[PDB]
Amino acid sequence: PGADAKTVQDTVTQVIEQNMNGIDNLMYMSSNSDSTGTVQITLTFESGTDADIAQVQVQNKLQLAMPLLPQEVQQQGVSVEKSSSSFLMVVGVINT
Amino acid sequence: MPNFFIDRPIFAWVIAIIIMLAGGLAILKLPVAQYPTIAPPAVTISASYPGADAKTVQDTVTQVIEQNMNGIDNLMYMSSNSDSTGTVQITLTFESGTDADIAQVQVQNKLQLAMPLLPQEVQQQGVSVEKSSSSFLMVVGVINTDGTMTQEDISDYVAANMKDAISRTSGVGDVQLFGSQYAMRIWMNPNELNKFQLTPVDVITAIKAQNAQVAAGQLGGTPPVKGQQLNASIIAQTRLTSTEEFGKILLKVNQDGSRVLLRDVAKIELGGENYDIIAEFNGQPASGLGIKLATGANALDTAAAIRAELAKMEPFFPSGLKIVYPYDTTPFVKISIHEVVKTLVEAIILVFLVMYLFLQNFRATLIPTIAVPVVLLGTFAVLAAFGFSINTLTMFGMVLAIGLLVDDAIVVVENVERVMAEEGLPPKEATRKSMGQIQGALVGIAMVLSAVFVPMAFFGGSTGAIYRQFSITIVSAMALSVLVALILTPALCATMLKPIAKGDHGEGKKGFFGWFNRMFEKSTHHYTDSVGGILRSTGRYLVLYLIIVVGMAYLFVRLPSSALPDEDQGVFMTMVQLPAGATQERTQKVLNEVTHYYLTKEKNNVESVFAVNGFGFAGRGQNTGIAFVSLKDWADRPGEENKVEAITMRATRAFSQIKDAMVFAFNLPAIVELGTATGFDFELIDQAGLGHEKLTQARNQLLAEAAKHPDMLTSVRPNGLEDTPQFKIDIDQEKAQALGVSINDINTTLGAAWGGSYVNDFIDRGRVKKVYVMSEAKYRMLPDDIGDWYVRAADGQMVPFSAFSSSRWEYGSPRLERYNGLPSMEILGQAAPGKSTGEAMELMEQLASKLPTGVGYDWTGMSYQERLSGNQAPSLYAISLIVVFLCLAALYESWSIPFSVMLVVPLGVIGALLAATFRGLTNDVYFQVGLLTTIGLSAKNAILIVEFAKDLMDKEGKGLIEATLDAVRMRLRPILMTSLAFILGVMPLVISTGAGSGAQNAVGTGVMGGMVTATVLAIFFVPVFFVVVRRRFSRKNEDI
Amino acid sequence: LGTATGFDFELIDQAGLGHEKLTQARNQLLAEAAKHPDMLTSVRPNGLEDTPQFKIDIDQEKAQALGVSINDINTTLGAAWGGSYVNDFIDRGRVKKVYVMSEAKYRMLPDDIGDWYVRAADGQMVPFSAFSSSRWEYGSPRLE
Amino acid sequence: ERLSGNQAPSLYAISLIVVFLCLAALYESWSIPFSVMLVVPLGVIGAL
Amino acid sequence: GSDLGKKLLEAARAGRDDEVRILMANGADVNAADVVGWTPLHLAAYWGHLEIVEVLLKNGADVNAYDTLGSTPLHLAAHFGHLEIVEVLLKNGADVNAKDDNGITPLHLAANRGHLEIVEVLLKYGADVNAQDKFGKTAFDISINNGNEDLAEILQ
Ligand SMILES: CCCCCCCCCCCCO[C@@H]1O[C@H](CO)[C@@H](O[C@H]2O[C@H](CO)[C@@H](O)[C@H](O)[C@H]2O)[C@H](O)[C@H]1O
Ligand SMILES: CCCCCCCCCC
Repeated sequence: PGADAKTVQDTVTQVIEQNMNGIDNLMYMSSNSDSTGTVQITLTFESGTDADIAQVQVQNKLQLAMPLLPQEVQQQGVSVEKSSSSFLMVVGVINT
Repeated sequence: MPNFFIDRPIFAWVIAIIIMLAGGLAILKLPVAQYPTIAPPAVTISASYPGADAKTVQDTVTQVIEQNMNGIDNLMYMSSNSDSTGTVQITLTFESGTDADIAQVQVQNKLQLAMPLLPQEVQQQGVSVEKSSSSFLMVVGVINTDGTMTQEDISDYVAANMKDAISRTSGVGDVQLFGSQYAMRIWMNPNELNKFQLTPVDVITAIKAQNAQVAAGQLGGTPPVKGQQLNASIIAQTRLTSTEEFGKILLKVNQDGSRVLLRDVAKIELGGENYDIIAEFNGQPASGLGIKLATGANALDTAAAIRAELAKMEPFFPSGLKIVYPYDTTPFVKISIHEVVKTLVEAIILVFLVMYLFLQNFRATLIPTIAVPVVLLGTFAVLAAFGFSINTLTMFGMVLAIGLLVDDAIVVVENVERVMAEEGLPPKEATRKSMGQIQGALVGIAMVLSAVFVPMAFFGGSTGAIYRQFSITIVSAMALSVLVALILTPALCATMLKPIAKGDHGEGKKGFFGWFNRMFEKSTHHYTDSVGGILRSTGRYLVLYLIIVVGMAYLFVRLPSSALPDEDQGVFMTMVQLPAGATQERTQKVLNEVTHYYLTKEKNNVESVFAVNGFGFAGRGQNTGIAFVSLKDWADRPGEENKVEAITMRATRAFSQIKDAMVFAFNLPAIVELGTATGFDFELIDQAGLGHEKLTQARNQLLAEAAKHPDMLTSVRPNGLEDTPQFKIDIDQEKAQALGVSINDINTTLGAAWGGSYVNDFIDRGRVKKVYVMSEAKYRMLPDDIGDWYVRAADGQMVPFSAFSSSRWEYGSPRLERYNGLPSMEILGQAAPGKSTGEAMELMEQLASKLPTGVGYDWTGMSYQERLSGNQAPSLYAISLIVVFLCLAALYESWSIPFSVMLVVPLGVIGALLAATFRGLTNDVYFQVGLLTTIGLSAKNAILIVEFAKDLMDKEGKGLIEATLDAVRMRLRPILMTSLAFILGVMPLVISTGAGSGAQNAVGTGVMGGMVTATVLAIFFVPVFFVVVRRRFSRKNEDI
Repeated sequence: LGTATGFDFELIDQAGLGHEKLTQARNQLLAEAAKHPDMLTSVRPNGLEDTPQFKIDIDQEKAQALGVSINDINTTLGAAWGGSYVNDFIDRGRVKKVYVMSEAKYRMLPDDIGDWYVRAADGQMVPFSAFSSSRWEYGSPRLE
Repeated sequence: ERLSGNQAPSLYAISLIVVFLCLAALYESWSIPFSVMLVVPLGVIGAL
Repeated sequence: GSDLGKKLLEAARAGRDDEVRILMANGADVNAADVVGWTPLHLAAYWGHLEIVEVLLKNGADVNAYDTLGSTPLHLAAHFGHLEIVEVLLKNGADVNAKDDNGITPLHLAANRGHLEIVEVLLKYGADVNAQDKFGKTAFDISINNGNEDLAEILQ
């Protein structure tokens, strides 16, 4: 929260990226670091890779970079998720 | 099945071609490696505490992590090292067949909930959890020929512009750097610090403040006010990028108004995170990467992939930067393969020659030339289905099976060529009758051979893992061979073979062939006459049979057993061990002597020496070193004098007049990921909180009793390091409080100055790296330098360390070991010449029980594996013997006749033992699988003899003696053909001296010896067995 | 899967050149791509262009001279303009976050920077204008 | 696309060889299978 | 830098009584010193090898040999509770009031670890009870700080 693209990249993104090794069936890795203080690192695995095994191997590597991240970033919580899945539906909620 | 495919020869071809295609396709896409997963899966937790001693690491990191290593499945044992370089390694070894992914994650999950209990300094360095059971594929070395870059300059480029791009290469797993990326070094000066009333605390505080990345929000940020025109990121302080910027850090403003910058109290340069390891390649500074192979990854692809990717960066490299390969296992795998393929091709062209000697036509000689290759290819498709790889074990598994695959071809083609010449039937009709006689036996043989080889796979541990590679390989190829023998070889026989005149045995021919046909016909008559005579007085030969069983049993006990034979792999190790307190500089002088020797006295044999200062196998620190000696290609190293074992002994002897430093050269073991394999591995454990000093006393007491038995035990030594002088400094809490000096300022000043401190990160050319503060070398060498360091009191005065501190010399461990979460000391050693490891282990146990109360012990490594794989060894032999009997019993429809076949086992064993004992080899796995393939082939010969004999007695109602002598006459030629082709097939393996010859010698010798005896003895004994067995075990049947 | 039509190219800095030099190289490639409308069509960057950023420099000397802690400065600037997650509270039985931040109207324009005071060691209140300078500078809103 | 390129021709070749061998076994002939495999382009021309 | 000197140091540390005797006869320097200034008599005292202490003193070893931080065999013997060795060293004229670089004496070290028997023997050989280390601490002060009343009584 409050951080610019370069602050996010040089305190969060690069630190997490440097620890993304010893992971099986990794094709490539890409990341965005933006002016809204948000970072997304995407690790894409080979077709037929066990998605459960892929997530846990990434999480395990992230988990040992957590102490190197700013306390402010840790407090917000660093989620590891399977992003390859698609939107079933979007529930919208309004007050008439 | 045979009759169906005899009428449809093209259908037969279609099946064979499909098998060949499936095989050739598997061969392309199968993973190729030196060995499969043999070593039990192992996960290593690695953490570092910069500046910390062995006991500080153990009592703040190791013990804390160890106490949380529970609720983990399939854990055999846990071991840990905590050393003077602030390093800890906890190794958790799991049972063979444990899912390595499941093992790693269960360890990581337990570590993850001990992380908050570890010192922040240890957490910041990062606590890695990795699969350590995997082996080094290759070591990439990196040097600068221009001599412009230091070790730290090279290490940075490799870390920041290579490590990651290499990890991305196809089939690459783990990667480990020989050094570190650049760290921003602040080399503090205590004179200058004291001059401005400053301490390391102020420096660290100033660095965190002025080297900071600040989040400052935005102009027109959310939620905004209405009418806002501009939205823009706010940029405040950003990480420093240069030594200049770090130099400008304003520590304080003096009263007079002058400035104290960081460069006024410190030297500022890019250096290493750590300086505890110095790496050299032929004397010049070097870094490098220890690359490991991934799960089911092609070693020959990964190797080529890296070499191609590194050549893609060659233009991107700075001037001088050259890639070298001091350690690579790819060249040995290519030869190991090429040599095995050569053996398979040589074996086929040998079957061609033997088939043309006996049958004397090119039409019959092509059937085994087609069938054998089809089965070899097909096996790979079966191996691919089971998830196996092309490796030394599966490769030699096919070489050992070639005798069984060649026999299935010969047996079929010979029996048709016999029937045609004896009866005068056309090829198509001759094959139907010929296949009718053997079809049922070939299926029975398959079930019997299965029962011989299959139980070998159900061995536990690493020995079982090795065995299972042969088991599945031999049974797969054998199963396909019988399928091809019931489909293709019948079809090929019916269509390709030309007819023979009734009673024509080629004795009407002229020249050499005419002589051989007349010679062998006479020999066959002499054989039947000799057997006929032997059968008239069986009693005598049963006593001769007992003498062979007794003789065998004697040779079996006398013959020593080994794990796997040593090989010249084009590399070996030289370990360096200077005495206690020895410095980096002293160790570098000894490594330079070792490097110079290899590039001088072994100039013709050695290509390069990769000297590593500060790492040994006993432990690490300034008094330890290692040298990877990379040899030139085997083609440029002719003679035993220029082999690894010869260079090893020459070097170890050359390092005798060495200037007080222990320097030994030694060859690698067959499987490096297993280690040594010879001798035992003992753990002495403190189990009553006795302490490290009392565990040493107990260790010394055991080693002294071990030296009293040189008859049984040999080289009983500790694996670890001895206690070294330590500089113990005591802080006086009273004097510290009296002077108003904070104990935190003291320990931070001492710690950061002498140990070094990781403050925060900075950005070097767009990459995040660490900032370290530490004393410049010359102010942290000797005890007198302690008084150069001042701390600031509450009142503002500067107090020296000498005011509130005392010091003395005291002994302590540079390497504290633990086993299963208790203080341990690992003791190595072996049984003396003649004695077995089992005997030696029994003595160590009795010696261990005399040690003080509270001291226990345990077995680890290969001793744990042996102690486990012991009770199951006899039962698997028993299971195999019972099932073989039941298979033979079903085939012949008799409880008695099976014994006539099973009695043939020792005939092959006596030869192998004599050949191995004569040539001075060992009872290794290659010898043991060699016996099973020899026993299997001798059993198959006995099955086909007894089948023919029993068939004649049942189908044509012939007498016992007539049927027996008819059988041995018909079955002599095919037995002598298989035996000869296979004996010649393994002759290159016996005389092999080149690369991979250690394994070839173990395979060939036992086989050649075993086949010779089995061939000669069986043709005389098998008929004796049938006659004796049939007479003793039968009602009022008939001898007429 | 996304689009599937066309290609997906990545231009990479592999010598620590920097973001500004990677843009130059990107612009150089896009200009050559526009010279071949025969072969290539709509060759464009996926990301955002560099935007004006408000760069504020703290004078460490003047801060130490006035007795203003650099921690008080960066916390005041950060918490006020960026916002800060302090700790949790209980809203109708559910744990949720507490944020401190400047009210909108005091963190919109550069002139609002001088509205913000930090307390020195001596107890006096020092404005941001005392120990800080600012200028316009370009930077990435989205670093890939 | 760059990856799934070298394997595209081989899978067509593997398919063609196995079809031939299947037809060869059925009719018990190395030649007659060609009389069937020649029918492939007749359907393709229409689709195109 | 004599080879036999380095062997004696290693031999006297491990407690090889017969190897010491052999190296003594072979003419090995009894007063050979470590990098830290420890002699065989320092190591024999520290690890508590009595026979070697007696053998080294019989072959004319310096009983008052001091390391680079001023500590003597008596300091080590008295500190780590080797009573029999403390008696032998003192019988062969060991400096009972020897000061290390910190001003610490055998009486301080013995009192530190509450070795009552050693303290009483040191006193019999005329150990200065009022002796102060660099911080002004006496054996009595050490005993009071540790809460050892038995030891405090003896030094009062
Ligand atoms: C007729 C009897 C049957 C005998 C056949 C037995 C086969 C047993 C050996 C099979 C090994 C072949 O396996 C194949 O080896 C070659 C090298 O030789 C490897 O190829 C590797 O080395 C070559 C060297 O020219 C490089 O060009 C290539 O980039 C690299 O990948 C393949 O990655 C592997 O798939
Ligand atoms: C039947 C009496 C003759 C026995 C001797 C037969 C020859 C045996 C040679 C091995």
